[PDB]
This record gives sequence, C-alpha cells and structure tokens, in this order.
Amino acid sequence: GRYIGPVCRLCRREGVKLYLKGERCYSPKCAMERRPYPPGQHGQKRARRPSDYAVRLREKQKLRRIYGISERQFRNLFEEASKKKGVTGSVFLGLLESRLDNVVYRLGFAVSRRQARQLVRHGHITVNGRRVDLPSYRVRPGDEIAVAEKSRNLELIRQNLEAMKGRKVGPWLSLDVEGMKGKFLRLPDREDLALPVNEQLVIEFYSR
Amino acid sequence: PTINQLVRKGREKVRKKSKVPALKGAPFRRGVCTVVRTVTPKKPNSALRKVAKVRLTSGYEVTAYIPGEGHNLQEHSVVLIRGGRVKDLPGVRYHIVRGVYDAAGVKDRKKSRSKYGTKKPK
Amino acid sequence: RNLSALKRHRQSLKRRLRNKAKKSAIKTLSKKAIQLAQEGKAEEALKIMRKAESLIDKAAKGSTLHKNAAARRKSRLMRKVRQLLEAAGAPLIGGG
Amino acid sequence: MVKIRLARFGSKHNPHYRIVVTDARRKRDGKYIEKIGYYDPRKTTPDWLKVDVERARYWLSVGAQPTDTARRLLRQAGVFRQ
Amino acid sequence: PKKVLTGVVVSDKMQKTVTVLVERQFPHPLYGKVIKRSKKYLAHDPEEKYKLGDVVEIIESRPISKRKRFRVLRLVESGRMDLVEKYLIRRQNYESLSK
Amino acid sequence: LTDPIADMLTRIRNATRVYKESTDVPASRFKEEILRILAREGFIKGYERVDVDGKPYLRVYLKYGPRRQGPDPRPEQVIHHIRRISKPGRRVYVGVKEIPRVRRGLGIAILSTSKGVLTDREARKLGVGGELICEVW
RNA sequence: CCGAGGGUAGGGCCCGUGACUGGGGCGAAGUCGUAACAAGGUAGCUGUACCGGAAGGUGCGGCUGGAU
RNA sequence: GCUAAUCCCCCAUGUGGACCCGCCCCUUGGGGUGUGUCCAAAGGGCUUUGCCCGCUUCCGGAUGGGCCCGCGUCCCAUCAGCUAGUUGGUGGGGUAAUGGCCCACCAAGGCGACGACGGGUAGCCGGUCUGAGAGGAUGGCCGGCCACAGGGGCACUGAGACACGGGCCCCACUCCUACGGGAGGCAGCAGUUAGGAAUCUUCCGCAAUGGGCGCAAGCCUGACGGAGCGACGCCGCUUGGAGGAAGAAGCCCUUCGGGGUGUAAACUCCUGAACCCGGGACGAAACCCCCGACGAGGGGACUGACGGUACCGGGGUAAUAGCGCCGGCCAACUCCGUGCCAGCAGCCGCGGUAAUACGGAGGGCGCGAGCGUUACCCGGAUUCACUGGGCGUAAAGGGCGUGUAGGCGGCCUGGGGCGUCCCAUGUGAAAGACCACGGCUCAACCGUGGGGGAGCGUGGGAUACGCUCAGGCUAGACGG
Ligand code: SF4
Ligand SMILES: [Mg+2]
Ligand SMILES: [Mg+2]
Ligand SMILES: [Mg+2]
Ligand SMILES: [Mg+2]
Ligand SMILES: [Mg+2]
Ligand SMILES: [Mg+2]
Ligand SMILES: [Mg+2]
Ligand SMILES: [Mg+2]
Ligand SMILES: [Mg+2]
Ligand SMILES: [Mg+2]
Ligand SMILES: [Mg+2]
Ligand SMILES: [Mg+2]
Ligand SMILES: [Mg+2]
Ligand SMILES: [Mg+2]
Ligand SMILES: [Mg+2]
Ligand SMILES: [Mg+2]
Ligand SMILES: [Mg+2]
Ligand SMILES: [Mg+2]
Ligand SMILES: [Mg+2]
Ligand SMILES: [Mg+2]
Ligand SMILES: [Mg+2]
Ligand SMILES: [Mg+2]
Ligand SMILES: [Mg+2]
Ligand SMILES: [Mg+2]
Ligand SMILES: [Mg+2]
Ligand SMILES: [Mg+2]
Ligand SMILES: [Mg+2]
Ligand SMILES: [Mg+2]
Ligand SMILES: [Mg+2]
Ligand SMILES: [Mg+2]
Ligand SMILES: [Mg+2]
Ligand SMILES: [Mg+2]
Ligand SMILES: [Mg+2]
Ligand SMILES: [Mg+2]
Ligand SMILES: [Mg+2]
Ligand SMILES: [Mg+2]
Ligand SMILES: [Mg+2]
Ligand SMILES: [Mg+2]
Ligand SMILES: [Mg+2]
Ligand SMILES: [Mg+2]
Ligand SMILES: [Mg+2]
Ligand SMILES: [Mg+2]
Ligand SMILES: [Mg+2]
Ligand SMILES: [Mg+2]
Ligand SMILES: [Mg+2]
Ligand SMILES: [Mg+2]
Ligand SMILES: [Mg+2]
Ligand SMILES: [Mg+2]
Ligand SMILES: [Mg+2]
Ligand SMILES: [Mg+2]
Ligand SMILES: [Mg+2]
Ligand SMILES: [Mg+2]
Ligand SMILES: [Mg+2]
Ligand SMILES: [Mg+2]
Ligand SMILES: [Mg+2]
Ligand SMILES: [Mg+2]
Ligand SMILES: [Mg+2]
Ligand SMILES: [Mg+2]
Ligand SMILES: [Mg+2]
Ligand SMILES: [Mg+2]
Ligand SMILES: [Mg+2]
Ligand SMILES: [Mg+2]
Ligand SMILES: [Mg+2]
Ligand SMILES: [Mg+2]
Ligand SMILES: [Mg+2]
Ligand SMILES: [Mg+2]
Ligand SMILES: [Mg+2]
Ligand SMILES: [Mg+2]
Ligand SMILES: [Mg+2]
Ligand SMILES: [Mg+2]
Ligand SMILES: [Mg+2]
Ligand SMILES: [Mg+2]
Ligand SMILES: [Mg+2]
Ligand SMILES: [Mg+2]
Ligand SMILES: [Mg+2]
Ligand SMILES: [Mg+2]
Ligand SMILES: [Mg+2]
Ligand SMILES: [Mg+2]
Ligand SMILES: [Mg+2]
Ligand SMILES: [Mg+2]
Ligand SMILES: [Mg+2]
Ligand SMILES: [Mg+2]
Ligand SMILES: [Mg+2]
Ligand SMILES: [Mg+2]
Ligand SMILES: [Mg+2]
Ligand SMILES: [Mg+2]
Ligand SMILES: [Mg+2]
Ligand SMILES: [Mg+2]
Ligand SMILES: [Mg+2]
Ligand SMILES: [Mg+2]
Ligand SMILES: [Mg+2]
Ligand SMILES: [Mg+2]
Ligand SMILES: [Mg+2]
Ligand SMILES: [Mg+2]
Ligand SMILES: [Mg+2]
Ligand SMILES: [Mg+2]
Ligand SMILES: [Mg+2]
Ligand SMILES: [Mg+2]
Ligand SMILES: [Mg+2]
Ligand SMILES: [Mg+2]
Ligand SMILES: [Mg+2]
Ligand SMILES: [Mg+2]
Ligand SMILES: [Mg+2]
Ligand SMILES: [Mg+2]
Ligand SMILES: [Mg+2]
Ligand SMILES: [Mg+2]
Ligand SMILES: [Mg+2]
Ligand SMILES: [Mg+2]
Ligand SMILES: [Mg+2]
Ligand SMILES: [Mg+2]
Ligand SMILES: [Mg+2]
Ligand SMILES: [Mg+2]
Ligand SMILES: [Mg+2]
Ligand SMILES: [Mg+2]
Ligand SMILES: [Mg+2]
Ligand SMILES: [Mg+2]
Ligand SMILES: [Mg+2]
Ligand SMILES: [Mg+2]
Repeated sequence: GRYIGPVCRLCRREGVKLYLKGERCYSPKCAMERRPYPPGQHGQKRARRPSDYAVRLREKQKLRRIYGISERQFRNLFEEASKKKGVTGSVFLGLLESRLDNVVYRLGFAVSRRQARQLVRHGHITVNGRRVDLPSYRVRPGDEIAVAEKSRNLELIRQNLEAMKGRKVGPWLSLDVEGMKGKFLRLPDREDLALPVNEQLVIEFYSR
Repeated sequence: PTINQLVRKGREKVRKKSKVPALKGAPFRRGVCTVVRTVTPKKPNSALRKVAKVRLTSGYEVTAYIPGEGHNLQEHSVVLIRGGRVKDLPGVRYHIVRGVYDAAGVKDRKKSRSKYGTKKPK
Repeated sequence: RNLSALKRHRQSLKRRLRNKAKKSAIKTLSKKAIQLAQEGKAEEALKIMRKAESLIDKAAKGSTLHKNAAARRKSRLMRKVRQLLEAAGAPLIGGG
Repeated sequence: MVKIRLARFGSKHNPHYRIVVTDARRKRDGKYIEKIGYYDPRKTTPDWLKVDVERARYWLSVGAQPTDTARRLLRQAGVFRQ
Repeated sequence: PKKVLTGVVVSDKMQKTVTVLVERQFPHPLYGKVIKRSKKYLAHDPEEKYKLGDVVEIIESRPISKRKRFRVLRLVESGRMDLVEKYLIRRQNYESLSK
Repeated sequence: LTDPIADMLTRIRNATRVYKESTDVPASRFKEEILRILAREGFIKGYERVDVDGKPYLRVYLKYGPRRQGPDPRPEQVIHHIRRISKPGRRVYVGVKEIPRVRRGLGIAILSTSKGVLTDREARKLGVGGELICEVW
C-alpha cells in the first residue's frame, strides 16, 4: 500500500517543509527546523548542480509525497488530467484534492492525511449519509462529508474538531463544526491553493 | 526518387535480424551442458570467464555464459538459458539462468539476488 | 454408446428405397414416351407421357422431387415429345 | 423463427439485457436484427425497462415470437393493451 | 444497379464472344499520384456484330460462361485501332522480357 | 517547359531574391488569375500584359520592405515563401474540409476550383475545394 | 464411366547430412618479411595479363584521389 | 408369421398451383390468359352440431440463405512465361438456380512485367497495440464471416448436411475377445499423457438467460449462470494513526571534537485488517392457476445454483514487505575486501594494492504485493523519408548512345464532364473508442444517451485545373 514509513526524511530530502504529521510540524521539534538538510551520511556535504531530470523528479516527488499517494494512482490521475479537457496542471491538482482522505484532512477531521486515511478506511467518515471507507473516492461538488454518528463520540475527532471551531477552511470548502459535518463547494484553482509546487515541472517530467 | 519511381518500386521495409536465433521464438530455452570450461576474453580484458556449451530443445548447440561467483555446472547439467550476449566473449550470445534445473544460485550472494537465483537469507 | 441417431439412420434407409423407386419409374416412362415420340406413334407417346407427368408431380408431393425439379422435368419431357412428333406429326391427343 | 428476446449484456452478477429481435438460431448474445429496448432485472436505476412499443408491435405483427419473460416485460410496457 | 463499363474490343477471335479491355484511374493510396490500371472482360456478343477496335459498353450480367459475366450493352465509338495497337505492342514487347 | 505555373512562381522567387523592380513571365489566362490573387492580396504591386519581341507576356511588379539598418541593409521580402504543391508528377486535390491554413492565416493557399482560382479563405467561404496550386507568404 | 488410394516408371524443387576440400570471420601472448599512410624510402591507385613464400612485382592502358 | 397409426398407396374433389403451345403486357427465365395434361390431405384431444392442437393446396410476409459482380487484401522476379475442360461456341446432363458445374462434338482460343505461373507465409474483418499525424505492428479474448471434425473419398436422409458426439469405403493407429471375431475418433466440458519456458477443476446448478420437443404440466441442455486453481493482467485495500530526545542501544562513517541511520525504535494514547456471534439479499415473475373469453385486463401461487455468499448490525486482535538500482546516459556515496584475479556489462566502458563501475557493509535513490530479467511489437529511427531523406569528395549517376512500353508535356477557343470540387441521399451491425450522466461503498468493470467519419451505391449541381473530342496559333521541336 502507501509509503507507511519514516516521514521527516521526506521533507529533508525535498528541501521544503511538507506538513505530514500535523502537530509536531509546527513545533521546534520539527526536523526541518533542526536539520534542514537531506537524510543519511551525506546530508551535510555540498550539493552539486541538480540535472534538469533531477529537478523535475523532485518537484514530482514533492507533490506525490504530500498526498501519501502511490506513484501508480498518481500517474493515473495525471493521465486522466492530461486527456481531460482544459489545462492539465489545474485539473491534476483538482483531482488530487478531490480524494476523500484528502478532503477529510482539509476539513480538519484529522491532523494529517495519514490519519485522515485511517479515518476514512475505518469507516468513521460518510459521504452524503452513506459510509465510504475508500480513500480514493472522488468527492464531487455538493457532497456532505460527515463524521459517522456512530463514531462521533471519538476522542480524536473531537479534539480535532474542537480545533476547528472558527478556523478558516479553503474557499472551496465549508465546515459546520459541532454538527461534525462539512461540504465540498467546488474544485480548487491552482491559485486557490498554495502548494510548494511548480506543477508545470510535473507536466514536463511525464512528457519525457 | 521521383513520385513515379515510388509508384513503381515503393519503399522497402527492412526486417530486424534476431540476435537470439537458438531461442526460436521463446523467452527461454532448456538445454543440457556438454562442455563446461573457462574462456579468455578479448582486448582489452583479461579473465577466465565461465562458460557452458549447451544442447537445446530447440535443436541448437550454443555457448552460454555462467554468471556470478562460482557454480556447480558440469557435463550433463540440465540448464535454462536466456538471451543476452557477453560483449568480450565472441560467440557467447546467451546466459544460463542461476537457480534453475541444475544451476545453483550463487553462494552467499546478498545484493541483486533475483538475477543470481539466491533465496532471501535469514 | 448409443442414440436415436440409430433410429434416424433406419428411417433414412426406408425413405431411401422409396425415393429411388419413384425416381427410377419416372426416368423409365419419361424416356419411353420420348422413344415412342421419336418414331411417333403420337397416341402412344402422349398416353405414356401423361403417365410420366403424373408420377413426377406425385413425386413432388413428398421429399423425392422439389417442385421446381418436377417442373423442370415435365418441361423437358413435353418439350422433347412435341419437337419429336414435329418430325411427322400429327398429335392425336392431349396435351395441349 | 424470428424471435423477440433477452440478449444478456452487462457483467458478472450485474445482469443487463437488451430486449431484442433476432433469429432463434443465433447465439444468445450474437448479431441481432434490431434492439427494441433494455431491461435491468435488478431495478438499480429508475427506468429499468424501456420498450419501443411501436417497433415491438410491428415485429409481433409480421410474425416474431416473444419469449415468455420477454412477453412479460413487453406486457409491462403495454404492447398488448387493446 | 448493374455495373456498366466502357472499353475497347481487343479480341473477337471467339464465337459469340469479344474481349473488352477496360481502363480506370485513381489516386495512389499513399503516394497520391493518379495512376492507370486496366482489365480485360469477356463480353457476350450473341450477334457477333462487334468488331476489333470498337469502343463499347458492357453491363454486369448473369453468368454466360466461366469467365463471361458481361454482355455488350451498346456501341460507343468505332475504329479505335489506335488503342488496340497499344495493347498489342505491349504483349509484343513481352518476348523481350524473358530469359 | 513542363510546368508553366511552377516556372512562374520560380521566375518570381528568383527575381525578388535579387530585388528586381519587375520580371517577365510568358503569359497565360490561368497565370493572370494567380497574379490577380497575388496582387489583390498584396504580394505584388500588380502586373500588365506586355509584349516581348512579339510575344505575349506578363510583367510582374515586385514589392519589398523598407531598407534596414545594420550590416545587411537588404529589405525583408513581402513574398518570403512561394512553392508549388500540385505538380505534373503528383496532382494534389483537397475537398473544402481539407483546405490548409498557411502560416496560421499569415499566408495564403491558392487553389483552382470549379468557381475559379481562389484563396483558402475564399474557397472556404464559397464552400468548395479544388486543386491546391501553391502557397505564398 | 468416373473414382479415394495402392503399384510400376521417370522427372522437378526444397531440407538435413558426408570422407575430404576452399576460402572467410574472430582470437592472440608466435614465425617471416614490411605492401599502404611522408616523395612511406620503386609516387599511389586502377582494369587486365603473366609471375612470386607472403604482403606483392612487372607488362599494357587509364585516373590524380601525386610530394618536389 | 401376425398387427396399428399423423406410416405408405390408389381414386375422387381443383380453391389453386405445375408443364407444353398460342396471344397481350413486359424485357434475360417478371406478371396475365386460352385448350389439353398433371397434383391435395391426417388425424388427435377435450367440458362434444363448438372449441383447441395438428394435416392440405395456393399467394404473400418475415427471417435465414445460395449463386454472380466492381474495388481492396503478404513475401521472393535468384519463380518469366502459364494453359487441353484449357478459352469460346452448340446441344444435353445436373441443381433451388446461373456457369466447364459435368459430358459429347465444333472452333483455337484464354492468362502474363498493371507480375500470369511457381515457391514461401497467413484464416479475413469489427477491432487491438503504438504513433504528433501519416504510418507501423497485430487479428487470441468479445462480435461477424469463412474453413475444418484422426488422414482421405462418398453420397443418403432432409426445408437445410455431403452432417464434430449420423451412414458407407479406404488408410494409419489403438483397444476388447471366450482367439471365432468385434470396437473406437475430446480441434464439446472436465481430465490424462506427450511436447514445451508455459497455460486451470475429472466442481455446482438448470434458479436466471437461451435453445429443442411438448396443448400444457414438464423433460433435456458441460450453451449458459456460477463456484475452483494461477500476482497472468488491470483495479481497489491492509501491514497502522497521533505524540514521542538536540536524539538510547546496535551498526556505519570520523580530522576523534563529531556525523549518520532517526521520530526511526522504545514508550504513551487513539483507531481496529483479520477473526467471533446476530440478521441476510437483489438477481424472480413469468409460464401456470382462477374471473374475464384460452384474448384485452385483473387477481393467485410455485421457484435461487451461486449462498447463509455479498451486504447490514454487535463485538473485536497493532496485525505480511519485498524487489531493483546508486560510474555517465540516469535519481541515488561512503568504508572495507579484492588487486587485469574474482567478477560487472544495455552502449561507452570498469578491474594491474586509496575501485563512487567487482564482492559485502552502512547509507541513499526508485517502485511496492510486487520488483526485476528474458522474448517479441510500435516508438524514439526524417535510419525506406506520402507527410518527411539523399547520391562531386561521406553509402549513392547507369561507361555512352539509340530507342519500346510507361511517366510527363506549349498558347487560344468550344463540346463533353473522365479525374477533381459541392449538395442531397442510402450504406457504414453490435461491442470497443471519444464526451455526458448513472449503477456496483470507489475503481476496474458495467448500464443509458449523444456526435461524427472516411469508403462505396444513387440522384442533382460546378467546369478553373488535369483528361478527352473538335478547331485555330507559333514562342518548343523539326524542315528549307
Ligand atoms: S516535522 Fe518538520 S519534517 Fe517531520 S514532517 Fe512535519 S514538517 Fe516534515
Ligand atoms: Mg499544509
Ligand atoms: Mg530548469
Ligand atoms: Mg488538454
Ligand atoms: Mg488557502
Ligand atoms: Mg502546503
Ligand atoms: Mg510520450
Ligand atoms: Mg534436453
Ligand atoms: Mg581490462
Ligand atoms: Mg549432475
Ligand atoms: Mg538484451
Ligand atoms: Mg538488488
Ligand atoms: Mg426419435
Ligand atoms: Mg430400367
Ligand atoms: Mg416436394
Ligand atoms: Mg453458355
Ligand atoms: Mg506535396
Ligand atoms: Mg487415379
Ligand atoms: Mg495416383
Ligand atoms: Mg488400395
Ligand atoms: Mg576447414
Ligand atoms: Mg608499392
Ligand atoms: Mg614501405
Ligand atoms: Mg612506395
Ligand atoms: Mg597492373
Ligand atoms: Mg606460384
Ligand atoms: Mg620459396
Ligand atoms: Mg617479375
Ligand atoms: Mg602505367
Ligand atoms: Mg579514360
Ligand atoms: Mg390396416
Ligand atoms: Mg388426383
Ligand atoms: Mg400432436
Ligand atoms: Mg448449356
Ligand atoms: Mg441442396
Ligand atoms: Mg472446368
Ligand atoms: Mg470433350
Ligand atoms: Mg480440334
Ligand atoms: Mg491488370
Ligand atoms: Mg514485383
Ligand atoms: Mg505451408
Ligand atoms: Mg495456417
Ligand atoms: Mg514519427
Ligand atoms: Mg495475421
Ligand atoms: Mg494472439
Ligand atoms: Mg474470435
Ligand atoms: Mg479434412
Ligand atoms: Mg474426416
Ligand atoms: Mg486429434
Ligand atoms: Mg475419418
Ligand atoms: Mg432428398
Ligand atoms: Mg461442411
Ligand atoms: Mg468429438
Ligand atoms: Mg451430431
Ligand atoms: Mg460422418
Ligand atoms: Mg471393448
Ligand atoms: Mg469393454
Ligand atoms: Mg467363442
Ligand atoms: Mg464386420
Ligand atoms: Mg471415449
Ligand atoms: Mg480437452
Ligand atoms: Mg506436461
Ligand atoms: Mg515435459
Ligand atoms: Mg487441463
Ligand atoms: Mg474457466
Ligand atoms: Mg435452464
Ligand atoms: Mg426455458
Ligand atoms: Mg414450443
Ligand atoms: Mg391439458
Ligand atoms: Mg442427458
Ligand atoms: Mg454439468
Ligand atoms: Mg463460465
Ligand atoms: Mg489478486
Ligand atoms: Mg547532536
Ligand atoms: Mg541526531
Ligand atoms: Mg545511535
Ligand atoms: Mg551519536
Ligand atoms: Mg510514528
Ligand atoms: Mg467500534
Ligand atoms: Mg431473489
Ligand atoms: Mg396475467
Ligand atoms: Mg418452471
Ligand atoms: Mg451470519
Ligand atoms: Mg463490524
Ligand atoms: Mg478497545
Ligand atoms: Mg508496532
Ligand atoms: Mg531499477
Ligand atoms: Mg570512478
Ligand atoms: Mg531512468
Ligand atoms: Mg546522479
Ligand atoms: Mg582473489
Ligand atoms: Mg550488479
Ligand atoms: Mg591503485
Ligand atoms: Mg581499497
Ligand atoms: Mg552501476
Ligand atoms: Mg559496489
Ligand atoms: Mg495494486
Ligand atoms: Mg524499435
Ligand atoms: Mg518511420
Ligand atoms: Mg520524399
Ligand atoms: Mg541521409
Ligand atoms: Mg540528381
Ligand atoms: Mg566512394
Ligand atoms: Mg557519367
Ligand atoms: Mg532519348
Ligand atoms: Mg512515347
Ligand atoms: Mg498524355
Ligand atoms: Mg496542359
Ligand atoms: Mg476542354
Ligand atoms: Mg469545356
Ligand atoms: Mg467529371
Ligand atoms: Mg456517406
Ligand atoms: Mg459502431
Ligand atoms: Mg456511481
Ligand atoms: Mg475522429
Ligand atoms: Mg455522385
Ligand atoms: Mg490541337
Ligand atoms: Mg522556333
Ligand atoms: Mg531550324
């Protein structure tokens, strides 16, 4: 399945802060705050010029590792976006963001997507009433993404939902806290989200 | 050529010559070792490369490479072969697959074990 | 190791007999009239030729002759006889 | 003879028929003469049955023969209503 | 409809049969240039009224013989010995093309 | 002389390239029509039916751009590019739907249609195809 | 009568194989000389012919893709 | 040797059809009519002077076909000439029907550089894979057509077969036998063996769908619907989530100060794959029965292989990770061992005592129930170049004329309208493909709707260009 391993080393390699844990990501116990250099024996040696290929690989891995998604599903989504009408970059990011485990995280149901996945998977989430335990479900405009009322009395979701009381949620989303439910308003612009990612470089990678 | 010349003679699509004739359409071919020896490579290399002469089910008799450090192959050794030449060994167009039939895997191999037919160590 | 295919085979040999029987009889009387007509002998030709036509259409009741084969056979018979009697004449009866 | 019946389409444990006019001697899912409606025995959708009633009556008139459970479905579309 | 073809009578050495050469043009499927191809049809001439060099129309017809599937329909032009000669000159050139 | 049309296009190409005022091509009705289009689209100043030593010709008046600065002061051509498409060796015909767009519209395709010699724009308006004579830009 | 095929005889094509034999490719750690690349120590190359352990030579005619 | 019938036969009846000849219409043998001649039949069952199932002749419909035709359909010209039923005719035979399909005679024809004949390879298509497109490759699975049923020939029965599980014969092979004689045909479903690198259960059910027979009940159905095995392929899912030290041990590197694996572990909380118990389908309403009329219509029941499965509810355990690679192409570097050895290698190249290239280790990169390898197809390959290449010296101008076929062709006018262009129209099956919506929790998969196209048939139109026919011209060419 998913990467399921050490996650700080990912940000370290990627040279940027990816927020893959939630809480510690903002603490001084964050690794990017302590050691902002690539993992392993050679982290502190001086980098030589990355090749063009090198550059585009990394930009793609960044985007990937953000969502904890397989290269397979990633590539499929990309391939969908390329043949899909309009502009590939936006559509790709849009489709990425429409993943259930992702929406569950963007709505603050969880601190990380990893946790969001386990939430979705363990059926603690529903879509328009119906239970959906598939992280890959494509949420469409007008969908109600709620906590399972049979799971609403869960510590973790509470502490997380407590943290969301008036906390802003992207323009494309709306959260009704206390009711433990949210809605998907429309598919997000590249503009409407500020990923540390030039998604053109991803296009260029898959055109090789 | 003129357009008329093309109408008359056309363009010629040239077929590719297989580098693995003894395989006769197949990914692999089983065979039996007749000669198992060492062979010295050409310039600028120097070695005693391990090689078996194999008699295939495809009716061919060819020389195949025995990759890896050490082997247990001898006369009458049953053996599976695959394509792939050894550039420095003229006439050697195939590789014996380690870990098939009478070909042992490489002893104490640790890296790249699937290519050398070695099971995962405890 | 057995079937009603056996039954079907038995039946075919009995239907076989009857088809040949009728077909032979038709062939006999056909050429017969034609022979008479040749040396015609008009009344005798037509008399036999009337009998051939009957056996023909009668064959086409069942599986022996297809209607078109019957039609074809009658046509050639009558065509042959008339053309033969035309060397001498005269047609003493019908038809036609 | 020429018949009006159900050619199975769809997939495993997801039966979806096209009610169809074809020669009886055809294979069940073979080339058919004309499609005159569909049928979804599981009612997974609002309209799980459609029948061009106009065309169906023609085939009936010209000598076609419905299967039993086709005639059932053909009844539900009121082809036999006088 | 029955196919109707125009061509020259290049042989009448047969009883009640003439040989009609027919030509057609078309663009080469790949190289685009327009090219000529011809074909000889055996034509039914029940009156034996068709002479060498006649431009005629033949129409697709029920089989008359093995290879005869066309009747001559009508005369179009006459005395085209100039065409007949191009057919014959080529056949004549073939002895030069052996070994 | 196997292709009068290609000879004319070539007579022009050779002349413009060394910046002649005009050039003479042997005259024909079909050539006039092509020049008619060439002028009305501004590739040439125009033409006139003249006579050379007793023979009907077409004098084609060439047009260029302004003198340029720098090492090479020769002016940009107005006709950068002109070449035959359909040729005696291979006739090229398109239907109205196959009519090309020369240089994204910055250029023209000349075609002979059963409504006469037209540009690709014109042919598309009238909705007819024809033989693709040449392309200019 | 025709007729699967069988039999007799004689041809044609293709494949595998054969004492032995011809040259070829690769190998290279050998023997002989050094033909070509410099005017390569006889300018070279060339078709042909004759000749020599070998590279090659010479004749006849040709080319310059020959140094001075 | 007996005996029935929807078995066979004869006679009648002739609505009508069949055939000969004449006539009209037509125009290949299409329809109509006149004399003659010829041909019909079967009964069964109920609730019984009425029904239902059948039977008979004839027209038609619909469906499914046969035959024929134009065009398209691979490699070798180191295959260049092929042909006696051969090509045509007349007459017969044969068929449902045209035809040398078959026969008899008459004539001497038929085909070929636009590739006959011969050799090799191949079932063809819808499609499929690739590709910017053009094109290339391929035709298994599904659909359509063809061909075959151990090898070969043959006809019989029949609406239809020259018939996979029908007949006859010959051959090869195998088996049974009581040794006299007999039997067989998995390229149906499973299964065995052999061959191979390699390819499945001697499973369940007719519940659905479909087929045969039956008035109906119903019977049959290895079609089919399903279950089994195989990471074979694609799709979905798990092996946990949060917190957690300037950071344990172990291992690796170290200039000995330290760096690394690494929030990684431990540890804490939280969730709860698996499993446990409880419920439990959709796929199935028709045939039928009853009222109506055996119809229209209305009510009535019977029935699930998969399956106690999916799925719903209750509980509930932190719960498999591996494979390739890290010289350049190409993303990932260090220590040791080795010392042109052992070995690596797709190409270039690595290895001779400080090897980022061999072997291990630490570390890193890339994918993840997969990862790599071999094989093959298209791509990159404008490296067969139509789109889209070349030939002084790189591979490439024929030693040179002459000329056959063919390809190509000057200026003006008109006819025709062949190419070519335009419009209308028929055809372009379904599946697949593309856009949209929808159904299985998503996806894969599947359903529903939408838009085309070339190509060819037909009808009408256009005439510049190319073609053709006709008439002029002199600028090319030839002649004086
Ligand atoms: S902590 Fe810093 S490093 Fe570790 S995941 Fe959150 S952001 Fe990346
Ligand atoms: Mg963030
Ligand atoms: Mg850059
Ligand atoms: Mg796009
Ligand atoms: Mg924002
Ligand atoms: Mg961010
Ligand atoms: Mg690409
Ligand atoms: Mg063997
Ligand atoms: Mg070396
Ligand atoms: Mg052994
Ligand atoms: Mg290889
Ligand atoms: Mg490895
Ligand atoms: Mg029976
Ligand atoms: Mg007798
Ligand atoms: Mg009959
Ligand atoms: Mg004839
Ligand atoms: Mg072109
Ligand atoms: Mg014989
Ligand atoms: Mg014989
Ligand atoms: Mg015999
Ligand atoms: Mg030898
Ligand atoms: Mg010398
Ligand atoms: Mg020397
Ligand atoms: Mg010298
Ligand atoms: Mg010499
Ligand atoms: Mg000698
Ligand atoms: Mg000597
Ligand atoms: Mg000498
Ligand atoms: Mg000399
Ligand atoms: Mg000379
Ligand atoms: Mg009796
Ligand atoms: Mg009677
Ligand atoms: Mg009965
Ligand atoms: Mg005849
Ligand atoms: Mg028949
Ligand atoms: Mg014949
Ligand atoms: Mg004869
Ligand atoms: Mg004779
Ligand atoms: Mg031809
Ligand atoms: Mg050829
Ligand atoms: Mg063969
Ligand atoms: Mg084959
Ligand atoms: Mg390309
Ligand atoms: Mg094929
Ligand atoms: Mg296949
Ligand atoms: Mg198939
Ligand atoms: Mg056979
Ligand atoms: Mg057989
Ligand atoms: Mg067999
Ligand atoms: Mg047999
Ligand atoms: Mg019969
Ligand atoms: Mg058959
Ligand atoms: Mg069988
Ligand atoms: Mg059978
Ligand atoms: Mg049989
Ligand atoms: Mg037995
Ligand atoms: Mg027995
Ligand atoms: Mg006995
Ligand atoms: Mg016997
Ligand atoms: Mg058996
Ligand atoms: Mg089998
Ligand atoms: Mg086996
Ligand atoms: Mg075996
Ligand atoms: Mg099996
Ligand atoms: Mg199966
Ligand atoms: Mg059933
Ligand atoms: Mg049934
Ligand atoms: Mg029935
Ligand atoms: Mg009853
Ligand atoms: Mg049975
Ligand atoms: Mg069964
Ligand atoms: Mg099945
Ligand atoms: Mg699986
Ligand atoms: Mg520290
Ligand atoms: Mg640390
Ligand atoms: Mg430590
Ligand atoms: Mg430390
Ligand atoms: Mg953790
Ligand atoms: Mg719970
Ligand atoms: Mg049910
Ligand atoms: Mg009812
Ligand atoms: Mg039932
Ligand atoms: Mg239960
Ligand atoms: Mg539960
Ligand atoms: Mg608990
Ligand atoms: Mg744990
Ligand atoms: Mg790799
Ligand atoms: Mg190095
Ligand atoms: Mg790579
Ligand atoms: Mg690198
Ligand atoms: Mg050693
Ligand atoms: Mg390796
Ligand atoms: Mg060293
Ligand atoms: Mg060392
Ligand atoms: Mg390497
Ligand atoms: Mg190494
Ligand atoms: Mg997967
Ligand atoms: Mg390739
Ligand atoms: Mg190409
Ligand atoms: Mg070209
Ligand atoms: Mg080139
Ligand atoms: Mg040239
Ligand atoms: Mg050269
Ligand atoms: Mg020359
Ligand atoms: Mg000449
Ligand atoms: Mg000429
Ligand atoms: Mg010409
Ligand atoms: Mg012209
Ligand atoms: Mg004209
Ligand atoms: Mg005109
Ligand atoms: Mg025209
Ligand atoms: Mg169309
Ligand atoms: Mg379609
Ligand atoms: Mg849906
Ligand atoms: Mg399209
Ligand atoms: Mg038309
Ligand atoms: Mg003229
Ligand atoms: Mg002159
Ligand atoms: Mg002169």
